[PDB]
Amino acid sequence: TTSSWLTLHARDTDWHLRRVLPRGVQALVDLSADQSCEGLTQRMMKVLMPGCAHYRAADLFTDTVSLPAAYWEHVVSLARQGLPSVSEGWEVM
Amino acid sequence: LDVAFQTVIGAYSSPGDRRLRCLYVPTHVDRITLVPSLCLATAESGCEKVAFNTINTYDKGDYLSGDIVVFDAEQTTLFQVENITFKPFSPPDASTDHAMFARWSWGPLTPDSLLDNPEYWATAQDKEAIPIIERIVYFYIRSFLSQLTLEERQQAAFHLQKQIEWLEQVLASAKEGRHLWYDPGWENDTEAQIEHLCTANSYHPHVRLVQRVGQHLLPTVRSNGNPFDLLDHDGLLTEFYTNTLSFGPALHYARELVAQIAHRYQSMDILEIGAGTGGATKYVLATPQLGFNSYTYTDISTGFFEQAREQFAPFEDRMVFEPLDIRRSPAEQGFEPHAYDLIIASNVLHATPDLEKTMAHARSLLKPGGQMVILEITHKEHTRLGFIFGLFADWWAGVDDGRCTEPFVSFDRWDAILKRVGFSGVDSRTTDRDANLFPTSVFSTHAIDATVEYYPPLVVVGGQTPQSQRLLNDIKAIMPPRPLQTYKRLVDLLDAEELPMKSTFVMLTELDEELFAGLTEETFEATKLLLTYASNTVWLTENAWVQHPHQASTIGMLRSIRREHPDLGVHVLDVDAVETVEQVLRLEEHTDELASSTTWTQEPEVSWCKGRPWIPRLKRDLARNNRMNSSRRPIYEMIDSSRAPVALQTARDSSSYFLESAETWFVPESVQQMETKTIYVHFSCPHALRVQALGFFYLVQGHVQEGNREVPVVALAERNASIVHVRPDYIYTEADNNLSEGGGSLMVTVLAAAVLAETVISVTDSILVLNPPSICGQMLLHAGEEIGLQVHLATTSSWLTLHARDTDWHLRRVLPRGVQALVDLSADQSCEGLTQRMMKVLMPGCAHYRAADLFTDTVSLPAAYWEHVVSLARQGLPSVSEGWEVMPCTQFAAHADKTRPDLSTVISWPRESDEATLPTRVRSIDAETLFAADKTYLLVGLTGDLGRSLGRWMVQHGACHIVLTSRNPQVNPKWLAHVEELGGRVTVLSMDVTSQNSVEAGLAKLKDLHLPPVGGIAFGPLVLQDVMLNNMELPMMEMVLNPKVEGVRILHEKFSDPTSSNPLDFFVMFSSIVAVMGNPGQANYSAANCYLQALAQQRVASGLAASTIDIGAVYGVGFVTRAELEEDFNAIRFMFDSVEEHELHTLFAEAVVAGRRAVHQQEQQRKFATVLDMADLELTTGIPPLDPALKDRITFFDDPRIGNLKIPEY
Amino acid sequence: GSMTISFKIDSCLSKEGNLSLSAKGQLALTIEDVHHLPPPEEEHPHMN
Ligand SMILES: NC(=O)c1ccc[n+]([C@@H]2O[C@H](COP(=O)([O-])OP(=O)(O)OC[C@H]3O[C@@H](n4cnc5c(N)ncnc54)[C@H](OP(=O)(O)O)[C@@H]3O)[C@@H](O)[C@H]2O)c1
Repeated sequence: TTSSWLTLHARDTDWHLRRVLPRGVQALVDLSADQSCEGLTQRMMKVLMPGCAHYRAADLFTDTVSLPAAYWEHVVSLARQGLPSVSEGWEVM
Repeated sequence: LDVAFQTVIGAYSSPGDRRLRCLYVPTHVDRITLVPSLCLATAESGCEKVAFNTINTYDKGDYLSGDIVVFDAEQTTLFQVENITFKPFSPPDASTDHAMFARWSWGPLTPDSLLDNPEYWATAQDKEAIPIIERIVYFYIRSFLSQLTLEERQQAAFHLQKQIEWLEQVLASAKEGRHLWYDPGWENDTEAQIEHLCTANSYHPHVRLVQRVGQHLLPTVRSNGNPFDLLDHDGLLTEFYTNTLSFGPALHYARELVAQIAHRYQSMDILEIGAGTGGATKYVLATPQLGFNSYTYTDISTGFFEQAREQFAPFEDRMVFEPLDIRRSPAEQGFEPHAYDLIIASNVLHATPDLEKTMAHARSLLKPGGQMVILEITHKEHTRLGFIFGLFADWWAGVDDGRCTEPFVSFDRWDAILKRVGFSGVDSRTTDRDANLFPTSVFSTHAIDATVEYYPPLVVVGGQTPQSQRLLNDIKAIMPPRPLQTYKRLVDLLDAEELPMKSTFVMLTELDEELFAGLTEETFEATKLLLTYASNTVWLTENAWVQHPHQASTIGMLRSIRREHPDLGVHVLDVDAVETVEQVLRLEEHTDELASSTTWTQEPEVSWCKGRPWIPRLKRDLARNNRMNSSRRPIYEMIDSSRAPVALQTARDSSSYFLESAETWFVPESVQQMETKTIYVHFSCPHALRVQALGFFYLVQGHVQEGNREVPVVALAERNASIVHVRPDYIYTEADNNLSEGGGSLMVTVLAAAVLAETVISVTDSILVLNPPSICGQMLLHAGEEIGLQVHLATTSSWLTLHARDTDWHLRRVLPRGVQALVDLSADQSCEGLTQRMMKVLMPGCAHYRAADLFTDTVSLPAAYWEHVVSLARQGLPSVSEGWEVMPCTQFAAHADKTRPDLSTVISWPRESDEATLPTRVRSIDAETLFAADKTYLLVGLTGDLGRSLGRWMVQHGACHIVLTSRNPQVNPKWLAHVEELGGRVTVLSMDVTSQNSVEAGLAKLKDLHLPPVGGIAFGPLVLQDVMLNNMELPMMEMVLNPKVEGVRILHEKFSDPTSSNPLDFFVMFSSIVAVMGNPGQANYSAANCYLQALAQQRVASGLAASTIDIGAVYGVGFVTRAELEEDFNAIRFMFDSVEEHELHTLFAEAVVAGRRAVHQQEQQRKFATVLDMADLELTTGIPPLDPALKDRITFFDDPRIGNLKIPEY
Repeated sequence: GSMTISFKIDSCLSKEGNLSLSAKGQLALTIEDVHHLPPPEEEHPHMN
């Protein structure tokens, strides 16, 4: 996180990422909605395993669109593991 | 901000270390980042003083890379820097090279009396070369003799002998001279016979010149034409001198003799008379690292000098050009009399009829005792050299001497004349037992003078041991009439009632009980008394360096004494076997001799090995010097990629590709990486291919040695090298000829890429691959068919023939809508934009893979994998020929481009040494992993800054378990955490190596901590007492020795078992350069370090890994830094060069590599029996280029041991 | 809230010569209409 979580920071140096980032990672999933972290993400591709799989927020969240029951069953099961984490109207608008 | 940048240099280099050997200026800053609010707040606050941290991220030397973080007092970051790249103001040059590394070149105390190298014998073909031309003439040679001499008078009197100045008598007598060989029925047919020789080696130049001059000697026979210019511009006479295996071996022996002489006498003023074109100069001066203080290139004519200035530019700094007429006095010609240490007459004394006077001139220029090396004709043989020799225009000038030409002086008559003209006679000769070396047999002589005396009181100490008793009796019998005193033991000397204070001492004590084994018996006070009463002294040791480390401690103490008391002549004689005489008297009388202004040198430390005397000299070990400096600039060395691992490595910036040394330097980890097969690569893929998310591997093909079978195989290497070490899991061992040379590698590479594309995506029902290789397209279609994945092919050159810069609408029209993944294999980046447009038209969230995701230049398995790969390849092998895109590694490195990868290209690695011997870009010793993760590395006494830096470097290079030891191991636990972040568990042992109990307790605590077995030791405990021996006290001696001496003794006893399951990969004992040269006030320290050296040497001789590093002044870290002695050592820098923290790491790395290499060579039956064989173990370091201008300040400049390390003087 | 600016400091040592490139790069400004950097490392422990 650029805000347990590995409390990174945007504009962090590649050397610092090498120092802190685990070397066993094989894939990177950048869910940072703010694009400021993008550069950091690029640096991760330099420090992480070569050919490490990369997925940006656009690869998991998008504004354009133009299934096994086990899918939503597992989804709700996992959600039930952490529902109390927040209130009902956390970000309702 | 510029000061912040300077912080990067500071992290890179400490004050007084000189790690910043060139001016780096910031060239490329990857990312600065400034918080303007905070910077303005700090500026206006008035504090105007902010803290900073900085990492010297890259420090190899070619360009520094640093990350800076400047922050306020409250620790808020005002601004930071990331990968600011300081590049040299100008590219580094060899002048910027750090020459700290040096080796004990062990060479003879005198040149061999008979140069008899088998490699330089008259080979069988040569012993068939000359004898064949003999066969032509042997029939009536006894009758031809006189006639032949007449033919050889063609410069002086042949044109008069038979009225041959007339062209009729020319056509008669020239052909008659040729028939003096061709008469026995050969006649003109010999011309064909001559050609029959010229066709091959060992006879080409000589008999070819015979042909070329005999066919054109008619004008020369009448003394009209030029005897040798008859063939234009010396067509082969230079070739005859340089290449003939009869003339050539004499020149090889000349090089050997000059090498031995320059080794024994360093910084010689060398004058080569008769150099001419410089062939002899090339041969002799080509010796690697020979001690020439000044090379006076010389010939009777200046015309050759220009060529020399072109041929010998590397030596031009030391070389000067001046002409000399040996027929004339040299002083009249400007040469300073008796100002030359050595002269080399290269087959030119026969060109002067004043032979005796020319040799007298050579004496006039030589300093007393100077070395004259003569290559000249001797022991004439008529059947072998008549034709060409009998022609020249001044070779017959010398018949005035009495015999034919300037006589073929026999070595006996050479000796007679040479003695008459003021020399020592024929000291050395070349093996001339059979033939072919008589025209060029080389001789070595001294410029004799008052010279050696083969008076001051003599005192012998020792003689207790029966061998010592025998040697004492031999000394008594052989010593000339001199005042004599004798004492059984040095303690008895301390009990001596009266001793002469100008005594010359001969100490056999080291043969008996050593001083350093019994210093507690007042032997140290006795040594003080010996120094006080001694003006000269010689110690005798019985294989001190290899069998008696106490004797070596004595050697080191005396080595430092030679510096402390320069008026006190100190000599040490190390004998591998005392039973094997007559030389200790010689060395004692040498010590009595103090001719400082003459060539003869003191011989401060001699070693008797294999029945001969030898001496060590410190010569820059250009191998490891090049390895260290390659970290800073592109150092190239002639490496054989066929037998030495050579990797076609991409540049750091990926600018291009270059061959570099891929030597792993004997990493012992081949158990978890079980059965790592060695593949001698014939063909390989330049780019590494991703393999089922396991990583990137270079597809290689080549031989593997299985019972001497060169079994072809194909594997997935990780280095792209001529020789690879890869686990069997990544090897396809079948020797299928269908996977032809190069072609098979191409197909297997293509299928590796295709299987990667199919697997990393498989989940999808249809994918698109953009601009793949045609082979890649076919194999991708095959793989998709086999895996049931609908693969579409698009090409920007069936395939969907797209085009670069195509519109998104066109792509929507043509591109299939079922595609779920995109695989851009377009090596050319032009298609990149097109690819982006595809991401707009293809399915949203479509998986994307670029060429970089499947092909790369950096790397940093089920059998079913390669089985499927080869099966798919076999579906499309006939698509192309074997050599579709084969290019040699050299051509690829010269013309390849990382930004333009050429997929489906194959490098053809040369396999023959001649083909593979190439200029390879040297690799740093610590560029690769050097240590095993399953072993503990014990840095004894290395708990300070130096030891902690060494440990962090170790873990950076594979050491996952490190144990720092010290009686007071003050280390921050958070530092252990930091080194753990590097990937290694580091602990402090609190082990006092002085006590056996403490060492055992520490080693048991290692097991208590459950650490792996000790696989190496970095022994560097240190205690210093800067005091003179006369003012020193035995408690100080023990204080400095026991941490070193007793520590190494205890640890060796604990690890002296070569049959143990966990032998030490290395036993590096941190010696000081004073151990190699001494230092005033540190004889204690030098003796301790020499005990370390001898323990390492005898431990290697025992089959156990060990080595020593004779470190100079470590400025970045060590006692020099914590004690703030940087200024003090800088004041004496010319004496001790600075060793950086990371240069110290490099030195330790090379010492570890030397220990492992010594162990492996022991597996190759290297005995290391004597001191001559263990120069590689002791890495001499910290000696700067010795400037003669600072000869006064340098207290050891007069020591010949450092002779090769001296700078030009004029 | 961003501004990307390609910058080039061209230099000419003397009026006789042409204008050359002394430096180049990009600028990324995080801006507003009017702790932004990682905290420094822990004051690296032991340093001569
Ligand atoms: N001028 C040169 O040639 C030069 C320069 C630098 C280094 N070196 C070499 O590199 C090695 C390390 O040098 P350094 O600068 O780092 O010296 P250092 O700072 O003093 O480190 C050596 C430590 O080993 C400790 N030690 C461990 N076992 C000991 C014992 N049984 N008795 C006494 N002390 C013991 C010493 O005392 P503590 O336990 O209390 O720490 C000492 O602090 C040296 O051994 C030397 O061979 C040579």
